[PDB]
Amino acid sequence: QVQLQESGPGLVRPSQTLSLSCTVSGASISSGGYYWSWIRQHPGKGLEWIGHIYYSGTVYYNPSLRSRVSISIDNQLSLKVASVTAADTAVYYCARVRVDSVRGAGDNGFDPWGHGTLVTV
Amino acid sequence: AAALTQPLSVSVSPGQTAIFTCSGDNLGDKYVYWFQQRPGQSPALLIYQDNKRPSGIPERFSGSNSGNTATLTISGTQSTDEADYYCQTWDSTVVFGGGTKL
Amino acid sequence: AAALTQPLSVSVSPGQTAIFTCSGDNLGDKYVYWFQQRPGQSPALLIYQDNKRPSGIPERFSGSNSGNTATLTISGTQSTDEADYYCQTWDSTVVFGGGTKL
Amino acid sequence: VKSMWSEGATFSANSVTCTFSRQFLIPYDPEHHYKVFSPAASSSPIMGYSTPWRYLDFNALNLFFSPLEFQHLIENYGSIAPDALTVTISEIAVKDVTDKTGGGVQVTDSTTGRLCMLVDHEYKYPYVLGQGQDTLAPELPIWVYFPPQYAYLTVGDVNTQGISGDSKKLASEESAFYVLEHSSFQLLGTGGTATMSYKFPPVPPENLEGCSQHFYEMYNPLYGSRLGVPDTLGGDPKFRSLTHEDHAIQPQNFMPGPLVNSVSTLTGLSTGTSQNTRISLRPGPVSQPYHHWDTDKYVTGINAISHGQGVGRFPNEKEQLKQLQGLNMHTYFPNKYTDQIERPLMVGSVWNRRALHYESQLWSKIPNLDDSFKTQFAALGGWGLHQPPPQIFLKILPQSGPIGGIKSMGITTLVQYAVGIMTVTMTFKLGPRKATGRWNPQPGVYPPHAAGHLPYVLYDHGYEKPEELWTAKSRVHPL
Amino acid sequence: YNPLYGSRLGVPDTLGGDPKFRSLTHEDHAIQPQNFMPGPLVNSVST
Amino acid sequence: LTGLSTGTSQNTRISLRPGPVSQPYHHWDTDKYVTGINAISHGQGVGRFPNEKEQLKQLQGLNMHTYFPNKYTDQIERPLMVGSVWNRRALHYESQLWSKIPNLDDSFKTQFAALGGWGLHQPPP
Amino acid sequence: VDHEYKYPYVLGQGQDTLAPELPIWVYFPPQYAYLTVGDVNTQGISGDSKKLASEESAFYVLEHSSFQLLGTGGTATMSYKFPPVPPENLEGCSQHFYEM
Amino acid sequence: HHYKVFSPAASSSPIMGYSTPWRYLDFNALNLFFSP
Amino acid sequence: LEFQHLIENYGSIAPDALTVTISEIAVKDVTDKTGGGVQVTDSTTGRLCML
Amino acid sequence: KLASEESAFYVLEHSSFQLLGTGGTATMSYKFPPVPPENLEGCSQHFYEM
Amino acid sequence: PQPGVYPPHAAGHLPYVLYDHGYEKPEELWTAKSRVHPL
Repeated sequence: QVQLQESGPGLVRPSQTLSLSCTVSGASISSGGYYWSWIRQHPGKGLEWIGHIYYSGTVYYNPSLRSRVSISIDNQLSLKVASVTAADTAVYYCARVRVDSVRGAGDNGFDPWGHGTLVTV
Repeated sequence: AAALTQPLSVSVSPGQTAIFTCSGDNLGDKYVYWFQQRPGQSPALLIYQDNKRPSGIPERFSGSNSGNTATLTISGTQSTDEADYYCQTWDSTVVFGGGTKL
Repeated sequence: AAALTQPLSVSVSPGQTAIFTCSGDNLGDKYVYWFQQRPGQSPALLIYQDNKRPSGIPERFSGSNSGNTATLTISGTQSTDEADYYCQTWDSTVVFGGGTKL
Repeated sequence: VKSMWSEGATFSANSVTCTFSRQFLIPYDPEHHYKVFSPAASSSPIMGYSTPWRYLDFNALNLFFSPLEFQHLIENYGSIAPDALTVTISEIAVKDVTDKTGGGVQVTDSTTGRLCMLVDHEYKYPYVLGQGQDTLAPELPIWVYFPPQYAYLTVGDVNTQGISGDSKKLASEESAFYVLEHSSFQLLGTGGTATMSYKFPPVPPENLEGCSQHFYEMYNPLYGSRLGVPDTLGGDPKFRSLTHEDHAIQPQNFMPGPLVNSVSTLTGLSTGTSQNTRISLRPGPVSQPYHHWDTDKYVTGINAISHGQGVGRFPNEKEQLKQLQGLNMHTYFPNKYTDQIERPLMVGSVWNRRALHYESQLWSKIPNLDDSFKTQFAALGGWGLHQPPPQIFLKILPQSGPIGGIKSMGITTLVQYAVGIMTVTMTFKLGPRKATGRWNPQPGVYPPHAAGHLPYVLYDHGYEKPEELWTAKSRVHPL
Repeated sequence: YNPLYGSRLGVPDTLGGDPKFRSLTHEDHAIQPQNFMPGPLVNSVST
Repeated sequence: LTGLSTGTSQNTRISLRPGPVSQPYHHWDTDKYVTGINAISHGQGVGRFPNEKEQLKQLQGLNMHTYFPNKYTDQIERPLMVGSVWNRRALHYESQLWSKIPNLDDSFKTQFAALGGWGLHQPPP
Repeated sequence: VDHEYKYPYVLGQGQDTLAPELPIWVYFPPQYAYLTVGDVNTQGISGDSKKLASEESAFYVLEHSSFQLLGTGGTATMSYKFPPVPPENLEGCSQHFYEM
Repeated sequence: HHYKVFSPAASSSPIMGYSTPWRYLDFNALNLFFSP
Repeated sequence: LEFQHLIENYGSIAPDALTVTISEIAVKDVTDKTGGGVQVTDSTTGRLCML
Repeated sequence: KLASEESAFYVLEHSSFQLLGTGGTATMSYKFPPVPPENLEGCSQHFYEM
Repeated sequence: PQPGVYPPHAAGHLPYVLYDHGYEKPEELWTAKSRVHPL
């Protein structure tokens, strides 16, 4: 089994760098083809996707939140969303997708999720 | 497609089915994934690749994907399926749906 | 196919029909056999080769096999048809179904 | 006129003509775009283009030869080199789906749809055929080929835009956008046929025969040596002569070949910047083994490729462990001993090759940049040549109705797909087997297995390939 | 190579006598196996 | 002693004794004769070595180090260095004529063997 | 005469049986022998290895051939023709290559 | 006129040979064709 | 690329010939699936008046 | 009975295949060897009473 | 692949080859039916 545990800093309102981390238990992350996503969910609204990253540095982002967030890997799965003048606090999940074969359409979905952390802003 | 359409909420009784709609442009030639999010918990991969179910998901969930829509059919809904169901595709990044509140 | 799908139970009243589903991959190009197991007794061959009935089985049982499913239709269910109905095929060994509890 | 599905090899004392046939399927593209990329690496990123075309990749050797025909190839001949190649696209049945809306799919047949076929005889478009990727052909002639989508990488201009370190290769003046619809296009409707007819350059053979002699032991085991070997060092040499027992200090007139990072058990051996850019040169050069059999077990190397499965499917290079190569082979220098793992080129040298096997490539491509050495034989198996067999690109067409005058009625790409048959023939100039006045029965030619699980045969998708690769050097030369 | 489609061959994961090779996806660009090496760079440095 | 040598850890160690053909093993420096580790004696002992004065001239010789300004690193091995010229070890009155290039493939350069001589595919039978 | 190169070639390795240097002495030609590749075992007490015969090992009996039987007074020839080989340039240099 | 394989039996890759009852001849060197 | 090759190599331009070929024509008809809406078969009797 | 080295897996798709579409025709044209006849006539005499 | 053609032996003692009158023949005879017909 593979489980994903998060790390929540708490709450900072006046525009500081929101830092998170997701240590993966059960299997290492530099062991093959698996994306590592960061997914939001507003309380009372649908899910929202920030971006995912491969272990070799390549990272896809959301086009709406492109110039604010930053995913990184030091076997930690960090997230460094800044410019929090818009009060988005919602919820931060971690999720893993198996990398598809043809690169065109997604062959797999987010089967192992994290437990979820509640950030406040 | 790049913007998935999904209604607000559905109403059901025990002993019947509840079929939802996940509209989208050219969604028949795409993969749609369903996620079961019980309240207070993370979502779980309910139905993947429009027909299949994993081992942790019971054999009462089934879906479809035809034309410009993708449905999720629950056969014999129990008193534990009151959960937000989201449809998710891949229009080259990731596209999440709105969510049918059950 | 090698794994037959069948729901848990169905609910019916006297004076109508109760149609079950025996799902399966490429079940249209296969033979499906239905078995009537009253409680406390062995099963009996209800409907064989998707349409036919033996002499011991009355003429109110009939089935079908089209596409990826095979149905069993009871015409005018009486107060003695409350029995587990199993669908059975041959995917080169034998494949038994789950059973619709009536 | 007769329409035939051709398959089978015909041997001679000269060349063998081996043809195969598969059923291909040009699937669909709901968008005929070009779809650049958006990689956006963060640590030199990549930059590509996704063409809406389908090429086909018949590169490997296990398609032209049946296992019986490969066994007949190994036990009878002593060389192999290709000299001709024709690719015929047989009967085409481009058809259209009508979307039964309650059934879902109903496939009629279309006589007005076509299949755009382009052959790149001028090498105008980038060549992605010979790199060893998981879309080649079915190994058995009963399965259906799905040909891969065409795409390529270019060179752009690396920027740094983001928050922390986000790089992205944007388009430069050197970047290129090859639209394949600026070409000649055999349009190739229903029932049409088309050919390619390539002719291979003169390539050196692959010598499917081992050696019954070590290269460093080619002397008379008696009689000693006419020359001498030092005894004392430090300015007063005092050389002594040799007897017949001096085998570890016998003077050789030819050195062994290079062993640049041959070790045993990430990135392997790798060039690049400081510690993290580090692109991999994974399966070594062609002069090195990455799997053989030492006295107890199988040694497997850092620089190995798996060819499947995991545990791995590696070719047993027993003909490199013989002639002074191998994995843990250090070289020693008496400099004021220095254990080195790298061995240099050493002007007179012989290193025979990494052996070809049943599933190896045939060509890759030597890149258009100049001053190659030696590059007559590529890694991952195969030859590798300037002007390789050209790529056959296969789009279908975007038939784009209906409209109604103003409206965007229907789907406007309606839906179409094309099935067909590709019959690929290739002739291999075989050389005669080398002579031996041997008197011993040579070892038999059978693919390696362990116990119970036999090689290529159906079992209770059924058909299973062996654990080790079926190499091609099993008869002796005699050097 | 084709930027899609991965690679037919494998790359090691564990070392020390028990290899346990794994396959590749299309994102494995830094460990893609090349059939031709680069040329020599005998004392290429900067100032 | 074994000279320069390949092989396993420290004791298998077969010798590649008279170097490649691109190297001298005996010449004359300013005072004496320098005689090398990788030399063969051709008789006698004290030895009978060919005086390779035409390799000491063109930037070869025995104690010839190469230097690199990497952040100098004294190296004794010099690489092939894509544009290069190294003329040969000279033939003499008692040298060989051919040896044999072995039947294993991909030779470089092997047109001239060590111990003197040419060395050729299909030698005199 | 082994024109087909069927048997292993042990001629050009530099061993102490070539010919007399002066034409008055008598040549004693050497005995033919060769090394092969076998299969290394380890049988003994401490560490004794021994290369036994394998399937790749070969036993070239030379009496499976054509044999000019060549009695008393007989003559026999070989007549080899050398391949095109590069010359040996028996001339030095009056100039350093780095000083040109 | 035997063939007389070998019995080296090294102890530390040994050798393995065959001793043919034949005589070859080795005119390899240069000092035989040329007088001084 | 061809316009760049035109500018950097020549010093004048003037047209002198023009042919317009209307290639393979596939006049087809929609059958109005009434529940799907549109189903396009192919028509061999329909034509395309070209003047 | 598992597969041995003498066991064989004849895939019939390694052959020449008249593909033979709609309306097509194909022939075989075998020629029998010289075989002894079947003599469709009994006997009016016992062989031991001749 | 048809089965390979090699004379039968058991272990270590190889077929026709000289050993330390030397030359030894295998334990079983080398029969001639080793490829298949296919009947």
